[PDB]
Amino acid sequence: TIKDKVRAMRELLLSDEYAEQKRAVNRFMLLLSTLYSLDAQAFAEATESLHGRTRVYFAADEQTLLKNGNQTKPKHVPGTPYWVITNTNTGRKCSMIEHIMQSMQFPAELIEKVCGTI
DNA sequence: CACCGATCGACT
DNA sequence: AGTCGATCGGTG
Repeated sequence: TIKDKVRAMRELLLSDEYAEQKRAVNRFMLLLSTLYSLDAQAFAEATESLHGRTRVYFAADEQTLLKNGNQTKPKHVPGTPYWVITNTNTGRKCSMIEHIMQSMQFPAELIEKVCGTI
């Protein structure tokens, strides 16, 4: 099932829906949603350790996010009990995906390929 | 210094 | 109007 999680992400990068995403934030959201469905638990853990200095990065409610940082442009993550801040440059959306994908035990080359498409 | 925040400009 | 997200000022 790690071989399967890898296959899935690889398929996603090839999928039409992924291609359909117009901007980085759009790909970012679809990356998160896909990651979850693969392993809700691991995504839960990987997420606890993911936060900023003064901003929470992930929470189960728009409220918590809007409450710790100034403007974070929170956005619910489709098919998920989570919310994530969106007011971040591309390099930081990559850091986030990297953190999460390392925690979920994905190979490095895949992570590198994923981030390169954000 | 390397990392983070969030303003405010670019593009629609 | 609204969204995105690079740039640059903060900070530890």
